[PDB]
Amino acid sequence: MLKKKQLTVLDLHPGAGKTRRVLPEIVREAIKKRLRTVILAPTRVVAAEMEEALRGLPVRYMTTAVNVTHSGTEIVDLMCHATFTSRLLQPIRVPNYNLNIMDEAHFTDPSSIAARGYISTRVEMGEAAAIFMTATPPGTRDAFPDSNSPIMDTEVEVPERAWSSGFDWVTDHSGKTVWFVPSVRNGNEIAACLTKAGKRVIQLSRKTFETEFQKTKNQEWDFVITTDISEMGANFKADRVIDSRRCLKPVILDGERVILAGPMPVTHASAAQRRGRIGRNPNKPGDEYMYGGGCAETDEGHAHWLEARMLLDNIYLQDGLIASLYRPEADKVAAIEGEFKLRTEQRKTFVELMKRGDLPVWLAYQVASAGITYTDRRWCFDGTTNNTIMEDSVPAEVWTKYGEKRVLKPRWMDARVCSDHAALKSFKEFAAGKR
Ligand SMILES: Fc1ccccc1CNc1cn[nH]c1
Repeated sequence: MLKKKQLTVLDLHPGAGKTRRVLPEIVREAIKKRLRTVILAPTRVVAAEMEEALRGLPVRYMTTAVNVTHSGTEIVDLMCHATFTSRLLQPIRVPNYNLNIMDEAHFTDPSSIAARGYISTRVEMGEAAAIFMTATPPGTRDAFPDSNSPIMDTEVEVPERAWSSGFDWVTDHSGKTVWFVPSVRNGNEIAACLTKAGKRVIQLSRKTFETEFQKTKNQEWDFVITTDISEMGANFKADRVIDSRRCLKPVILDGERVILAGPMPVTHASAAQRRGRIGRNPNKPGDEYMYGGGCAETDEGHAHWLEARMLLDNIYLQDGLIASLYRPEADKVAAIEGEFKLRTEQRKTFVELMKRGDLPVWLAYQVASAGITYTDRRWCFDGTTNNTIMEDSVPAEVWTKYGEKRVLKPRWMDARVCSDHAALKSFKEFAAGKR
């Protein structure tokens, strides 16, 4: 695996021991060969599990998710996918890693896709080696891969709203269920219906994942209601998955706005990862996977792959050269390499809008490419009437930094800034000049 110009896809089935068995063996061999190595975890939760699995090896944990004193001598760095891409974008020195290991390498967040593009380009140039660890590599067509124990697969109508009758199988279960929903708002409604029926429900999504995931360990629960974030190495002691087989797809319409299309079918890779939360214990056969629709390759035209090009266009590789997307996922976007390359000052603005601003890549790009400075929030108020953001069916309102009450009406409308109450609260604070 460790020879220059090699990219290895470590595609053992879910729970085959890629993280707990194979990764420490790879790391021991890398230190032996004096290979400067990076290990990319999808989430802080996974970074912490890796620290436990690599305990006793010289690894620098570039995450506050791990409280450990470093020797100062480590040639192996461990950080989140997003942290890798973030450091490449910033005027911060990132070493030339000889070996690039990405765990949960199916992750379709823009920063993960960009990290794969950068790494796979370095390998294709003959500059480095890489290992992508995932049961479900890009373009996989198998929603039903092997497992540690036999799984009971059942195609069944799954509720996507509160229900009063007709789904007794859902609540009649006495074990623990992980239930994949397409959105936070859809999970809230299902969670409330289960709570009313006497169930203990934990809800997970991207913004709450680190905090809430700990509850699955510290308290008893009947259901976990989760978005697609639990596809990225989240482990549960569960015996059933309920899978809507539905997701939302961000779509850029007419180059001018982002909508959240769907819900629509998940990819085969997503379905396999959702299913792969169970069947993990060889001593407990007959875990259940109930699934409520088909799969389709909905990553085609999905805004994350265009956002990944925006990130890679703004990352230095070699003189004018720009990293390509990893070949198997490179057709998911119709884009010109370099089309999103910003001049130094607009790139700095782009970075700050993502990092401090917490804006979606697409929206950060529109603002930075328009020549707007990070603190200039006039654009949050001067859009067309149909860009009005609504809150409880009235136009949303904030007090500007000038102390004026104004309707939130952004010049560029990205549905992700108001997809739930927490998102819209964050965007209101942004529009108000509070960060
Ligand atoms: F009530 C005010 C007086 C002066 C400036 C602003 C406000 C409103 N609150 C706010 C919005 N952004 N930052 C602060």
